[PDB]
Amino acid sequence: MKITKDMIIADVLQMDRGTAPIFINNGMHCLGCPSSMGESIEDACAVHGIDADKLVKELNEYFEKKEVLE
Repeated sequence: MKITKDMIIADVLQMDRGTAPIFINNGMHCLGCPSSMGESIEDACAVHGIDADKLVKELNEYFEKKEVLE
């Protein structure tokens, strides 16, 4: 599986709930708002000036680890 920054944060959470600590790792604020859950990774990142490039990489690596473990 290959995650992109255009993907929705809430939608990535649908692929795996364990992705939340990764968003939190990069400085995301989990709150009932579009600019955190509803919008795309890049969109929410731009708001808080978060490094979506690193965040997305960690999201990918995470899933691609599971594709080996499972």
